[PDB]
Amino acid sequence: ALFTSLVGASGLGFATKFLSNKIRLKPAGYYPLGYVFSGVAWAGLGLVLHNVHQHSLEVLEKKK
Amino acid sequence: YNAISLIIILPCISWLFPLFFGRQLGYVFVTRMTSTLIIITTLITYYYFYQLLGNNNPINLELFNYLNIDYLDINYNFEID
Amino acid sequence: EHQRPELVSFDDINYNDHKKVREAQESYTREQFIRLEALKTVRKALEKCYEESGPNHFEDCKNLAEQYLDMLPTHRLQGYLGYQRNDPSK
Amino acid sequence: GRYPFPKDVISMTGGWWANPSNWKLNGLFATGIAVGLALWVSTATLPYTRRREGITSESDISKWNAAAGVWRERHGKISTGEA
Amino acid sequence: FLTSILLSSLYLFNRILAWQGNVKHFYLFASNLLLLFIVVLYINFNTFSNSFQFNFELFNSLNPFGLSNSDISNGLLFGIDGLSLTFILLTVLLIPLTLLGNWYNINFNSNLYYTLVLAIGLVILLNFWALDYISFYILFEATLPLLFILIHIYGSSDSERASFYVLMFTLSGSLFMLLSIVVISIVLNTTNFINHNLFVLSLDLQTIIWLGLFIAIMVKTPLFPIHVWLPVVHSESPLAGSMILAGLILKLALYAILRLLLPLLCEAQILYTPMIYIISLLTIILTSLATLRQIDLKVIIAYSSISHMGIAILGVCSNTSLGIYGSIVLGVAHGFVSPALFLIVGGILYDRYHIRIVNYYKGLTTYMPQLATYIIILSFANIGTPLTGNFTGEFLSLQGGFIRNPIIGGISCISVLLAAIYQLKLTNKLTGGISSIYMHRTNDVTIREKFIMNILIISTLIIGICPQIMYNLLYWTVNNYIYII
Amino acid sequence: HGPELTPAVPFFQPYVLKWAGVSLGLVAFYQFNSSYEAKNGHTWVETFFHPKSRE
Amino acid sequence: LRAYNEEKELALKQRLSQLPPPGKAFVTAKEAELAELAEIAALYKTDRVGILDILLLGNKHARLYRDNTALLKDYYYNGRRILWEIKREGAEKEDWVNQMYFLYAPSLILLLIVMVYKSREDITFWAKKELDQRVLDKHPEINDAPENERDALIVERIIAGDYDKLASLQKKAT
Amino acid sequence: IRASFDKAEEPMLGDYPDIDPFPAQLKNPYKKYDDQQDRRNLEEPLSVNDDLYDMWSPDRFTHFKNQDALKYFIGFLTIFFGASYVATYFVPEKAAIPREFPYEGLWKESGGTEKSKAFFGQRS
Ligand SMILES: CCCCCCCCCCCCCCCCCC(=O)OC[C@H](COP(=O)(O)OCCN)OC(=O)CCCCCCCCCCCCCCCCC
Ligand SMILES: CCCCCCCCCCCC(=O)OC[C@H](COP(=O)(O)OCC[N+](C)(C)C)OC(=O)CCCCCCCCCCC
Repeated sequence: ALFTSLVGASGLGFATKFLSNKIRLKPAGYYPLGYVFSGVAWAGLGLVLHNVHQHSLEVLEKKK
Repeated sequence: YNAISLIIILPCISWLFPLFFGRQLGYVFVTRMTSTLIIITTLITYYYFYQLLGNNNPINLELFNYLNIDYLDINYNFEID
Repeated sequence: EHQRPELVSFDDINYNDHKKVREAQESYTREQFIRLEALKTVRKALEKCYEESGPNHFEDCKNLAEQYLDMLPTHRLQGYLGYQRNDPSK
Repeated sequence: GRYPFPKDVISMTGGWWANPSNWKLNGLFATGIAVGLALWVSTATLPYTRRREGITSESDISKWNAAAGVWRERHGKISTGEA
Repeated sequence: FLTSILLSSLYLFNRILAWQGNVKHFYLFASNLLLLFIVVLYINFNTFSNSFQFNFELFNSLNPFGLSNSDISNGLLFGIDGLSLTFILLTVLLIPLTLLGNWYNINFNSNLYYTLVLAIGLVILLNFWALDYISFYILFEATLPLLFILIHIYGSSDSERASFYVLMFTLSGSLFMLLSIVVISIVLNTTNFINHNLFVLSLDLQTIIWLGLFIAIMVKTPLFPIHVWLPVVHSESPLAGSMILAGLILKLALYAILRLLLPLLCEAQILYTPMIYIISLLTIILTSLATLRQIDLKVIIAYSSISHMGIAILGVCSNTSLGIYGSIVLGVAHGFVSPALFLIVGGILYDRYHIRIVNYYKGLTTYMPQLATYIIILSFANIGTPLTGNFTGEFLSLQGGFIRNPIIGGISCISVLLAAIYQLKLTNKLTGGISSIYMHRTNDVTIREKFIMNILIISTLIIGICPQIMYNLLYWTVNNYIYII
Repeated sequence: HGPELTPAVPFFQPYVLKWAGVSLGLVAFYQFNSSYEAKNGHTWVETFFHPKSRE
Repeated sequence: LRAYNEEKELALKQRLSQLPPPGKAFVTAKEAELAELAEIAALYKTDRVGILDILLLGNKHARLYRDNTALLKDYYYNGRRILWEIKREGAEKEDWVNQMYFLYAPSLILLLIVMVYKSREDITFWAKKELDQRVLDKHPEINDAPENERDALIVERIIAGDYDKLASLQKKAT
Repeated sequence: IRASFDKAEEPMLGDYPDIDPFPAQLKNPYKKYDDQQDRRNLEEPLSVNDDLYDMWSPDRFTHFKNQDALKYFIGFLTIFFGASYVATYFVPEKAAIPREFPYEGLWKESGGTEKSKAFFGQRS
């Protein structure tokens, strides 16, 4: 599914925003808009990776 | 009234109750109670010996399964030979 | 309900299908259990013989005792693996 | 010997010279529970009792010996004694 | 729906951390919810089917985040039979008890400790679900860093060397396990707990493959050549680390020898059971003998766990239905009764006096009568004194080991004697005598300690009075691994 | 006279109530299922046993 | 579903501002200063918060409350160790007994009951019923015998015959 | 020091005082110790293999030397079994024959069939 891939990659973006907050000795929700910034960026990487795997499967089935 | 069962159950009562209720009943009660119950047990087994002198027909009681594995069953079975 | 699933062997089937292999597995297993309760039936019959017989149990159920002690090395759980990994007559 | 003991500590089997004031009163409860448990175990294990002899007919064991001879004829199984 | 459950739950967790400093209430709550969930799964479990009932795939290519409905499967499989679910029930009723076991002694950095303990419990929970060799192996060594951090930060004087040994010996055996797993995955091109009895390898390829898996099992159910990290990783761990270790890791390797070796190494296994019997008799006798001269108190229970696992291995390697069943009963009953002993030595005895040497402890009955009651009841439950589940496991495993080889069964039957010598030698020293002049009098055993003890004693007594209560899970898997042609 | 006394203790301690109540409830429930089996041909708890069929 | 007062809590915090540390507030081996601390213990004990404010409130209210309950818990338990404080009775609930007696223990008894009644469903009862069904399959004349004769007639048929079909399965062997 | 295994662990100790091992039972009971039960003063150095010289160790008899006692024990055993075995030669024999049995020695009663009569048979 595409939606589960997007939500999971956004969770990876939330994880990297959280961990970078906590390296800075900040609270968790220090700057809450960086969460949506990081989630949109990592979800875009998930979008790219999903589309490349999709085109790859189509190339593999065109060898029938 | 079951003679084969009272022989088993009355000393178990005579053990489990002095431990669980020793602080609550005390030594002067538990002494007379433990002895009283073993007296009743040994009167029952004299009477059962007197009856088995009548016919040599023993009694067993059966309980639940200990283990049933492939060729091997073990049951809690109790008979007075 | 006492349902009775069908009996499958290891030899007619393709092993690349898993339905039939799993059923042949369970079939051979449950047949060993049927064999086993046959052995247990003869054991309970023998101890009924011994308890009813008293002193002459040597000659009333010589044959029941011989039957129990002949069935005992051969009527147990043996496992499907030993027959499904190896073919005799090959 | 009646040496002093600490009353700090609580054991379930009583402690040193455990003799509560209401041991009559608790003794009536222990009496009731003991006779009720003995009576109830006595009647509960009644149908699980059977005699040793006289359970099954001798017809049964004669024909089971016969069927054991049947199961021994078909496998060609020989005696213990003949070698 | 299922994502909204989780970010509700993550918000639940964040709010209760914001208002309550501790985590332990929520970790207990999640543990008991996990209990109820596994028992609801046991209600819906079909015992009449040999197959794997509750299957799910993670990290498939068509759906990397979530479940998989596909024509092609290259992720990690998960699913259970009765053999898996036995150890899952044993695991899930021990996880709340180890979170409860350190409810008051960890003071400084509590939330880290309880997170590590619950994380180790969850990893070992998922170990029994796994269905690939690589899916088993990934979770099989996810425990090790968490164990390293737990043993190193919390412990006694010597927790550096114990944390190093729990990484070192486990990693060193388990790398050879990875060697054999790689050889299996390049011959078969499949790693799977479903198909893998159908594939037959050559005899000398099997005898090469079997060695690397057996070396890792020798490290982790610690048989005599390397049985040696175990007393130091016990004797210097914190309480929940010791409890989780000796209740679950050793039984996990006991599960791995059934799940990984007996299906596709049958023709190898028959060639090697005399060597396993050498090693298992030789780790019963020599470890049971080396316990008699021990100055420390948790080390005695560590060596006890060695001797009981040595009894269980000649049950699984017996080629008998009785031996397989008795090894499972021994593993489950040992996982009950041994963490209670580690609680006696590490919780009721190390929280009060902070020393573990045997020479300080004498005459514990006269100030602590019910602790002494616990000590003698657990000593006899650990020996092989019947109506306990330990005797059911030891008796059926000794019987299977007598069938497979009667002479090593004859010399393995003396474990009944040898297991009782050191245990009663410790128990009469702890209970008997005038009260110690070194120990000042402390509190008797508290409500939570008595609670943990009562649960771990009832669950041995129920298996000991009726071992049939878990035959409904095992009657397939007791026939599954037998190779008698 | 006789033995010296110690203070009075109530009989029904909390553990007596807890352990007796749980075990008497389990025995009563077992007898209830053996009651229900004779009337309906099946246990009351196997009403709740819903596994999938083997096929 | 429950709510709290915040300036009760800020008055609480500045009440605790002039109080001594808990490492000396009771080390005085009296109620000139030990009668204001048992008030504070009793205020630790009662529930200020309920669950509807936990979710919908922000965070420095939570931090305020958190250090409040930390210092209050400290004043409760150190006074309980050295010495409401000055009483002696047994009705008390520690923090774990809510979800170990009411969630862990009934789930464990549930596990027992599911194991006991799941043990009805096993291969030995089913296999004895299947073997009986097979000899009633082959020889239906046992059908019209009376009830306890039927038992022993089945048993003599079991002794008289295999009734497996195991050699039926090993066709490649034969 | 005194025992052979105590001598065997001599080169492994370093920075350890190397006590003479003395059994804790063979000490005087009437000298007042800190623990009267273990018979030990409060900071007294412990030997290596001290749990072989503790109060909880074996009883360690005082009256015979151990090689003497092994000689006396194996003495009494071979005394009894030697007199037992020589006394079998000086026995008198019986005043009856061993009694015999009807139905050709009850062989049908003792299980048996006619091919199996020597295996399950009596005197006749
Ligand atoms: C950190 C170490 C690194 C290791 C990395 C390895 C992978 C780590 C991934 C971490 C999370 C793994 C657990 C994911 C749980 C997913 C639950 C699940 O898959 O249930 C769905 C499954 C399919 O259900 P279905 O009927 O198809 O419909 C879906 C809607 N329920 O439903 C079923 O068929 C029944 C299955 C029931 C699920 C039981 C799962 C038991 C374990 C749950 C707790 C595990 C927590 C693990 C966290 C620590 C990770 C080690
Ligand atoms: C000396 C040590 C004994 C210890 C006793 C401990 C209490 C157990 C009492 C059960 C007696 C009983 O309920 O038995 C009676 C029944 C019936 O017996 P049946 O013959 O199998 O069925 C009848 C067969 N007909 C039809 C041929 C006659 O049993 C059972 O099948 C139920 C098994 C339940 C066992 C679950 C035990 C769980 C642990 C309980 C303790 C914590």
